[PDB]
Amino acid sequence: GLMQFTLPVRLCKEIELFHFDIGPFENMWPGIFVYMVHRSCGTSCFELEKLCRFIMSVKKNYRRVPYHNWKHAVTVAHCMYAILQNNHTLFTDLERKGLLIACLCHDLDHRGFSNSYLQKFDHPLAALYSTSTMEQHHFSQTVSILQLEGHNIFSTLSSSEYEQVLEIIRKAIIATDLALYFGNRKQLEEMYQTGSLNLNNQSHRDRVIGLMMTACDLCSVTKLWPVTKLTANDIYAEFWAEGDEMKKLGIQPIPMMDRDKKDEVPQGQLGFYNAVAIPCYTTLTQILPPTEPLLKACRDNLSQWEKVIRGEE
Ligand SMILES: Cc1cc(NC(=O)c2cc3c(COc4ccccn4)nn(-c4ccccc4)c3s2)n(C(C)(C)C)n1
Ligand SMILES: [Mg+2]
Ligand SMILES: [Zn+2]
Repeated sequence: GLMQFTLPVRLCKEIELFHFDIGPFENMWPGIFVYMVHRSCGTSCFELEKLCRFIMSVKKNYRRVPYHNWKHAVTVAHCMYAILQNNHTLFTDLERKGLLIACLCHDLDHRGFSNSYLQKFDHPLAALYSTSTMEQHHFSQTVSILQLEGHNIFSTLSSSEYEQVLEIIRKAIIATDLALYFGNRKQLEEMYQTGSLNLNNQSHRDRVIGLMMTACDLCSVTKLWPVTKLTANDIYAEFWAEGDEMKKLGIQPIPMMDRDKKDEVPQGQLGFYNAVAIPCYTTLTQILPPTEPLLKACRDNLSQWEKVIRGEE
């Protein structure tokens, strides 16, 4: 009960900001995640020994890939933490509990290949799940770890509540399928415009949680420019490896994934900010006004990519 986590002074201050970077010391990331759960949820909501065992099994089941790794998991969870702390009264105790777990687990056992590549490869997972292929794999990896001995962090919930939180976690993990984002943001835009958006309608909540999951997942585009720029190397290292794997199947990859067309990267980023990121953080800010800093930092990075194109860095 009386065993609270502390951070060094700089981290204790900067962890509250949306643009926090968790740093290069892997061995601090678990303690950072627990601190976030304790302040977002209470020191009571999880048994520390089960939580710690859960965290280390989740880490063990992330792979050594350039971008979709353990650091991305904790980074995505930190963005969710920033959102929840800035919208303190909007979310139930179960939602606070579930969403941080969802973010830590959202890319479990990722191998750095898109749903498209699994389909063209004819991967067994694509036969099991025709849509959101990796995302249904990420959720079933989460259930697996929750069912290991000593790992049920939800042990003290009723059958009913346990089922609700696993249902919040499933929808949250599925929503990280960016193919689903486009329609989800379109629907929320319409509902906010006509004033029909209602946070007591469970199907409206689900959509808003869906958009938060996209916002946390893309949060690399909302860091300070030097972090955004270095993370972009990791993202493209996976894209180019997938492009190589397409070429091995006898398929010219889209130019984004072609390491022969690296010259097109800055214009590709410009495309992605205009088509995906800016609309995402725009609609999110309309619904949750305190998330404004995410939109502002996204516009800043858009401006920095325009400077790269115009040869100004
Ligand atoms: C339905 C869907 C959607 C997507 N594409 C994507 O998911 C992404 C694209 C990008 C880019 C660059 O985008 C562009 C856009 C057009 C031309 C060149 N490049 N940067 N980041 C990024 C940047 C920062 C942080 C996270 C992600 C992302 S995530 N696919 C594929 C088939 C997997 C590509 N299928
Ligand atoms: Mg994913
Ligand atoms: Zn992700």
